[PDB]
Amino acid sequence: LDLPLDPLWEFPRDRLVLGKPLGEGAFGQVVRAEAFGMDPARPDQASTVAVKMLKDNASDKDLADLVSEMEVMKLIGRHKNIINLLGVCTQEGPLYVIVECAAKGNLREFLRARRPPGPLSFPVLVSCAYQVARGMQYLESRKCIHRDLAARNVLVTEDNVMKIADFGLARGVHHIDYYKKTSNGRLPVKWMAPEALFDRVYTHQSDVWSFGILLWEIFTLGGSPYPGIPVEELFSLLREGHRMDRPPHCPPELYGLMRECWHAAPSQRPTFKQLVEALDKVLLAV
Ligand SMILES: Cc1ccc(C(=O)Nc2ccc(CN3CCN(C)CC3)c(C(F)(F)F)c2)cc1C#Cc1cnc2cccnn12
Repeated sequence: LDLPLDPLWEFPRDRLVLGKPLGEGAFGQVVRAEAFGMDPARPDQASTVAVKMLKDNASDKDLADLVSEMEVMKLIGRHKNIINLLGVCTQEGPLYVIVECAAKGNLREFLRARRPPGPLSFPVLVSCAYQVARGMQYLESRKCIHRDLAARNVLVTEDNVMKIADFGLARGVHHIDYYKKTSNGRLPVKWMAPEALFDRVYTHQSDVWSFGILLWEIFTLGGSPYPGIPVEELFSLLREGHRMDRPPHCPPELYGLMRECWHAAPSQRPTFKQLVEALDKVLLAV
């Protein structure tokens, strides 16, 4: 190891107390940790953080993936609705990528655990939707494309604030593998815009399509999209302009939003800037 030292981002690893694993990724692993003095004004002050390090039985490509990921994260910048990079540990030990801890975990499982027999009110549901749209609007302003916007990649803090993250996906040979079923049985192709799935074209508008799927997940309280459609059957359905039906207890105002995001033509889909405005109008009204 001979990784460069960026004092701006560098944090002493001895100021980290590692704890509870939060999840195994495809090249890294996220663990919960206590950090001391993340704020140099309060150097003995504890704070809860999440640390990404290399997975067990890791190769040289995995290290390059975690390094490239670290380099991208340094440029993302700070915004209330995107995961915030706090520091890194690159010197005299294993490579650590530190971000803020979102105490309530990923949005999919946050929603799934809070299904009524209720903890989730409709205006809190709109807020989750609005917050994710706000984060995405920031990403697009920084010319950043997500490629895999889903509820499972959005995190929930103790205060129910949404933070866009990116944990997946497995690599194929030369490109990302969207077809591989995740550990949690998720099929990533179900969030893919037609131009991303059929033409390998990724824009902010393809992320808009993905947002429409994420919206469906919020308003089904963590439902899996196209509830019983194998991925082979899904392709014809999409080509032929068929879209998911309005869910059991989803207001038309929000289902209409999903439909705008799923317009076959990327140019006829709204922008994240227009989605923030329409979700703010719904949130204010409710
Ligand atoms: C430790 C850690 C490290 C990294 C990341 C991470 O998400 N990195 C990230 C990488 C890239 C991108 C953007 N790209 C997308 C692809 N794209 C093609 C290029 C740009 C983004 C994004 F947020 F901007 F989207 C984030 C999250 C965590 C976490 C955590 C955490 C906190 N609480 C909990 C609780 C349970 C589980 N985890 N956890």
